[PDB]
Amino acid sequence: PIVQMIHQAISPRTLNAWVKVVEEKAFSPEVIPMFSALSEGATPQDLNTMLNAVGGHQAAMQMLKETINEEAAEWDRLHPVHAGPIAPGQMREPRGSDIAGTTSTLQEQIGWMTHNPPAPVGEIYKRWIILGLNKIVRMYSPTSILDIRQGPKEPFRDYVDRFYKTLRAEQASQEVKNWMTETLLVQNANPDCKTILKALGPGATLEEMMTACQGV
Amino acid sequence: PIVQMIHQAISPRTLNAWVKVVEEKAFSPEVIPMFSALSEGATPQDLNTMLNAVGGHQAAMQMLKETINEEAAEWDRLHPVHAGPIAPGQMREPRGSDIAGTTSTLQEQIGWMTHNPPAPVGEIYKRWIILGLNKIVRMYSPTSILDIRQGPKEPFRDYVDRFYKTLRAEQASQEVKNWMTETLLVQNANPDCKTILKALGPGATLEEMMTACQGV
Amino acid sequence: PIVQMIHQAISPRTLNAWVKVVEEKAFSPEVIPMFSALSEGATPQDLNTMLNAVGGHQAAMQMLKETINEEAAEWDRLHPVHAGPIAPGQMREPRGSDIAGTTSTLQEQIGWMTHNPPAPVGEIYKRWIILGLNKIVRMYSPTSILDIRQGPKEPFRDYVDRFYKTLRAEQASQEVKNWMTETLLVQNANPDCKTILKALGPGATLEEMMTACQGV
Amino acid sequence: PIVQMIHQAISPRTLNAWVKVVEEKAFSPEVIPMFSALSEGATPQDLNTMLNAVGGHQAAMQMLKETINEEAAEWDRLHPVHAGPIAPGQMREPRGSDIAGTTSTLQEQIGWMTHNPPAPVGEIYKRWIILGLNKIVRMYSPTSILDIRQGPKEPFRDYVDRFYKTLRAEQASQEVKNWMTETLLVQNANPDCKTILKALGPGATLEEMMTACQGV
Amino acid sequence: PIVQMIHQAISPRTLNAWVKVVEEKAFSPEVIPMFSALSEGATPQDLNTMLNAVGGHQAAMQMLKETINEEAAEWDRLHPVHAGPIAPGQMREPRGSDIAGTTSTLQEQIGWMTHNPPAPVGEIYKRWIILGLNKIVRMYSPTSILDIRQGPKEPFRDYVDRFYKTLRAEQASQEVKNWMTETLLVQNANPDCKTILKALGPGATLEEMMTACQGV
Amino acid sequence: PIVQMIHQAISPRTLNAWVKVVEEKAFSPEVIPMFSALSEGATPQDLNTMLNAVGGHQAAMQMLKETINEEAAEWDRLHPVHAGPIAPGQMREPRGSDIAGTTSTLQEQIGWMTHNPPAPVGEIYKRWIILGLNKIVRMYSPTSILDIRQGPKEPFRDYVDRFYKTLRAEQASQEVKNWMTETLLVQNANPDCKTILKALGPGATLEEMMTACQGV
Ligand SMILES: [Cl-]
Ligand SMILES: [Cl-]
Ligand SMILES: [Cl-]
Ligand SMILES: [Cl-]
Ligand SMILES: [Cl-]
Ligand SMILES: [Cl-]
Ligand SMILES: [Cl-]
Ligand SMILES: [Cl-]
Ligand SMILES: [Cl-]
Ligand SMILES: [Cl-]
Ligand SMILES: [Cl-]
Ligand SMILES: [Cl-]
Ligand SMILES: [Cl-]
Ligand SMILES: [Cl-]
Ligand SMILES: [Cl-]
Ligand SMILES: [Cl-]
Ligand SMILES: [Cl-]
Ligand SMILES: [Cl-]
Ligand SMILES: [Cl-]
Ligand SMILES: [Cl-]
Ligand SMILES: [Cl-]
Ligand SMILES: [Cl-]
Ligand SMILES: [Cl-]
Ligand SMILES: [Cl-]
Ligand SMILES: [Cl-]
Ligand SMILES: [Cl-]
Ligand SMILES: [Cl-]
Ligand SMILES: [Cl-]
Ligand SMILES: [Cl-]
Ligand SMILES: [Cl-]
Ligand SMILES: [Cl-]
Ligand SMILES: [Cl-]
Ligand SMILES: [Cl-]
Ligand SMILES: [Cl-]
Ligand SMILES: [Cl-]
Ligand SMILES: [Cl-]
Ligand SMILES: [Cl-]
Ligand SMILES: [Cl-]
Ligand SMILES: [Cl-]
Ligand SMILES: [Cl-]
Ligand SMILES: [Cl-]
Ligand SMILES: [Cl-]
Ligand SMILES: [Cl-]
Ligand SMILES: [Cl-]
Ligand SMILES: [Cl-]
Ligand SMILES: [Cl-]
Ligand SMILES: [Cl-]
Ligand SMILES: [Cl-]
Ligand SMILES: [Cl-]
Ligand SMILES: [Cl-]
Ligand SMILES: [Cl-]
Ligand SMILES: [Cl-]
Ligand SMILES: [Cl-]
Ligand SMILES: [Cl-]
Repeated sequence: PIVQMIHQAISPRTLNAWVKVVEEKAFSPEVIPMFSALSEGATPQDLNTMLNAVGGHQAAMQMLKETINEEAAEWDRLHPVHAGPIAPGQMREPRGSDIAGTTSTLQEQIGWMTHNPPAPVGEIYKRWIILGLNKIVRMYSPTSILDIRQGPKEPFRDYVDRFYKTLRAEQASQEVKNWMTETLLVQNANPDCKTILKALGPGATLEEMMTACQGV
Repeated sequence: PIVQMIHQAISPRTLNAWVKVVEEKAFSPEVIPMFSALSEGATPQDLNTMLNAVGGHQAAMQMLKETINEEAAEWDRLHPVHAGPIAPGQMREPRGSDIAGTTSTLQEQIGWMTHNPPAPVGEIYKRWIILGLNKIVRMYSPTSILDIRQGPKEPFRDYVDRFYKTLRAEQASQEVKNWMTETLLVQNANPDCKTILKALGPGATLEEMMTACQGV
Repeated sequence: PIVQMIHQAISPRTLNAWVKVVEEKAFSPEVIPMFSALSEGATPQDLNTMLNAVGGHQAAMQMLKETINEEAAEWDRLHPVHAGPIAPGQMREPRGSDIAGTTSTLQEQIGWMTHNPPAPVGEIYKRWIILGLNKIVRMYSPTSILDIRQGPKEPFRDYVDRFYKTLRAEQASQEVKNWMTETLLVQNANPDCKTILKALGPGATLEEMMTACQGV
Repeated sequence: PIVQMIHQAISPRTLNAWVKVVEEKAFSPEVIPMFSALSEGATPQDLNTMLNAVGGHQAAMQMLKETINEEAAEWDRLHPVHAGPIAPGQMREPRGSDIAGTTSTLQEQIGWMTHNPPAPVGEIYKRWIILGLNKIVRMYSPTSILDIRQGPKEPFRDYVDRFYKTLRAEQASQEVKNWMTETLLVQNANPDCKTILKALGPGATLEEMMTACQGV
Repeated sequence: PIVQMIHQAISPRTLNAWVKVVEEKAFSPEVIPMFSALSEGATPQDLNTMLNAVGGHQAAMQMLKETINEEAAEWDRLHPVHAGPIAPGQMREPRGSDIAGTTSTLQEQIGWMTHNPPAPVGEIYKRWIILGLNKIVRMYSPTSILDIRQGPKEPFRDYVDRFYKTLRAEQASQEVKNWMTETLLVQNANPDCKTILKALGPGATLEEMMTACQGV
Repeated sequence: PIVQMIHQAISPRTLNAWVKVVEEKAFSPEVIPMFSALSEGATPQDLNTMLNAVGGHQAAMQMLKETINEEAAEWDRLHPVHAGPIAPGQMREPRGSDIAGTTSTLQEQIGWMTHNPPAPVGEIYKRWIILGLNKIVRMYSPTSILDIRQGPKEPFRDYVDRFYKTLRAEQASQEVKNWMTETLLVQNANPDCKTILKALGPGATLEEMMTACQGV
């Protein structure tokens, strides 16, 4: 990575940690925060190191390439390159492939990120990676939010854990997710809790809802 | 985090430690000191990293969002924003959402925390998180302090461990907790210890109480 | 902690280490050196972090509060506060509760410890903690030094291990402990070793005593 | 290694990590990113340390020597040495064997890498190592890309994992690999998925292909 | 410890390492190098931390106190204290108990060790500890060097391992140990190897001796 | 060690790593690179720490002393000491025993290694250690290179692993090892592979040889 702003290599355990996360948790939503955490201040080189260190899941890793390539092609389109000699003390304008690390050196990656003002190719690439990871998570989710329904003997707290887990891996803006909580959570609770929660009122908190069906 | 005052990312093992605590201990009271310890000097980014790294317990994690959102809305209310261009060498006035990390950059978070005088959004956000964690702990507590009663064969020391554990997860100011120790501890001890402890006197220490029922 | 003299947070593994010690070894005497080691240069915040990180043993942890509170009340008594505005470049006079961390900030704790001359609230609080830990160790000791007696087939070396372990958790000044070694160790050895050791002389070393009953 | 640019030895755990990778994963493709990661900024000494630390697999490790020796001989050919005394504040022109570490000191390796402009023998040697590792990976691959065929009951996602894993260890330029995905992936899917995917169109994404055979 | 020369506390893992060594290996000779390694640059405080962290083996740990106390009393005898006020920028003359850490502060320990010229109380105390550890090792050794005799079917290499292990824990100057190797090693080898080794000559190396009885 | 050039003690885990290598791998050839890696920049003190930390294998460790002593005696012979007072800002001429650490201080070891120009006693001692380790490895090797012969059903790749492992622990200059590969490898392959490899030609690569007997 680069940290306050001097360069270092990705640490054995930063890397090892990332691999064990992909081994154990596969593509659960918490993989992405974990990724962003382990990749804080990372160069494209460091970012590629993390992705390529994953053996197995090559279907998903290949989808991640396709996504990265789309974002790179879009970048090139939005940022058309200008020809000419690059002056002294200046950098070339980074292409999509320079950002993804495939056609830039570590030195150029350091040159862009440390520049005044910075050309933050680490953060621009990390965006595209996470963008593509969100697709993989959403795709590899087993369940649909419509099918989470409280069982007759199920403690309310467990149903809420199922619901909000399944909700975490859905393709929905916050407004669409707001509506699912607004509509489905109370609707698809079992007849006992369902009637209890309907009596609380339309603007009731989760804490209030969850404590309402505590003895239930 | 930020430490004496230069910025660094959350360490693999700081993060890993937090996750294992939420895995193993779920929401036992000692989770919160552990949290404050692992989050010493953390930015909102770092704070969000810790919370989002938790997969599972999404009922609780969702309650934590609701709490955070209430505190943010309250902040906005108490701190109404003033319009205008922000001058050179100055920051914008942070909103509730900038503090919670959702609408501020890492750079702005560093800008506020390092400023002269500082705008300590890390500590302001960490307050709200812990505030909301205390609710979760209190809610997820299995037992009520009224139901801790010494068994006829139970060594006094074990009863005190049950009592003060259950007391740790109660919604009570220190004065209310003072009263529970004052009243219930000796009251709900078994007839043998109960009479022993009544003979010691109303201002007797725990050490004195516990040693009084040692051979008992 | 603070170390040569700049501030840092308690490390994940410093903390984790402390917890595992309280998990595994409970309140064996070596807990206190371990504590002092893990708390070298700690602020009251750091000290509280360590104590509150312990879940379980709340009987003991509550005794530790009572002790801390007595020492704090005594401090307040010995150091009565003087009213007035605190001048520029100066600190307020720390109370008992500021030392214990409950009514002081991390900044004020750093302000006192780094001052010229220093107001070492970390070391003053660490004293009270260890003071109270010694009570817990002495209390939770299973055996009394009077009851350690060498068995007829017991190798002398094992009896000495029992003796000096039990001696380690006794409430005795060095002079009282000197006397126990002087009197009891040789007295309560078995008839064979007992007569052997009596023949060595009153000023004989442990090495000499232990090697005297080696073939015995 | 050398890092921003001062020298350090390879860390116990950097090394240990490399060994465990060669123990566990043998010569799976992800060994090479892992290698490049663990060898970021490494001197030839550090590079040799990593290779020689491997016991077992001496067939492969011997192939790696042969490859290294070919690249070194080629270097010598392309860079013929010029005789004369080396002036003050100057280095000798590195041979193939100086780059591979066998006939250069650690000091000379530091002298070349830190020079203005640098003579990056670490990166030149790391190239040859990876070059030779790619041969070993390609050689030790069990399966050929032509033989990956979806089974009648096989979920499409698993077939894609087999395909792109086997593709990762093939001797093929990106254009040749492009063609295999273009041709074989859809061709060698089972009759159900095969007809589904043919109906999508020739320019369909993996995501689209994989979701097309999700219920299939 | 103190390291190039600024003070730090003993690390969690430095300490943990020491404890695990005393747990696993008890008092095997390699404990002392391990000790010296883990105590490089340690203050008396740090040294005491290591010794007191050991629970169990209190017979041995008590012998270590007696030894330390003898060395301290001897120091006081050789270095009689001179009365008077200590001048500005000067230290008091350290007593035996100041060196052992019992009557000196951490600050005074830092004051002596960093002084110009230094008063190396860490190294003076570490001497006495190791002095006393050597007694414990020698005492707790199960076997005597006279009783190591090669068995009729025993490979020579195993007998040499027994011999030189037992030799490592003997009270003997290098000259006395030289003589044991000179005399006993070849004498107490079995009749086959014994006659072989006698034929080699009186000045034969271990390598020569060990390879002489390789097929034997 | 000493690193860019300031002194530090050997780390707990550097040491622990070395011990575990000698525990697990005994004296396999990869022990020596591992050693050189773990001893990069080590003082004689640090070097002795590593060797003495090994309990068990005292036959081998004693051979290592004999070797070290021969190299030290040779050094003394080649470097005869010159009498006189050592001037200000100058060091004494190091003897064999000063290099091996037995008659020099840590300070003098730092004085020699940091001097202008340096007297690299760490590297001079590390040479002798490795010199002696190579003898131990060669001695403790179970098999002779003449006895590695491919079995009738043995995959060629496994035979090459046996061959080049056994070759790694032989006393042979590169020219002698070149000849063994030149002669024995193809000679002692089984009749099928033997005839295949003879048809390839005298200058055929290992890769070519190994792929030639892949289907075989
Ligand atoms: Cl690391
Ligand atoms: Cl790894
Ligand atoms: Cl994986
Ligand atoms: Cl998944
Ligand atoms: Cl790759
Ligand atoms: Cl795969
Ligand atoms: Cl450029
Ligand atoms: Cl941008
Ligand atoms: Cl579900
Ligand atoms: Cl870390
Ligand atoms: Cl983690
Ligand atoms: Cl969890
Ligand atoms: Cl819980
Ligand atoms: Cl998230
Ligand atoms: Cl959940
Ligand atoms: Cl701003
Ligand atoms: Cl505030
Ligand atoms: Cl209970
Ligand atoms: Cl840590
Ligand atoms: Cl922890
Ligand atoms: Cl506990
Ligand atoms: Cl206990
Ligand atoms: Cl707390
Ligand atoms: Cl408890
Ligand atoms: Cl103040
Ligand atoms: Cl005081
Ligand atoms: Cl006992
Ligand atoms: Cl390390
Ligand atoms: Cl290792
Ligand atoms: Cl291996
Ligand atoms: Cl393989
Ligand atoms: Cl090697
Ligand atoms: Cl092998
Ligand atoms: Cl040169
Ligand atoms: Cl080049
Ligand atoms: Cl396959
Ligand atoms: Cl540590
Ligand atoms: Cl520990
Ligand atoms: Cl122990
Ligand atoms: Cl022992
Ligand atoms: Cl102690
Ligand atoms: Cl004991
Ligand atoms: Cl003084
Ligand atoms: Cl001295
Ligand atoms: Cl034996
Ligand atoms: Cl370490
Ligand atoms: Cl160790
Ligand atoms: Cl061993
Ligand atoms: Cl071996
Ligand atoms: Cl030793
Ligand atoms: Cl041995
Ligand atoms: Cl000198
Ligand atoms: Cl030399
Ligand atoms: Cl073999």
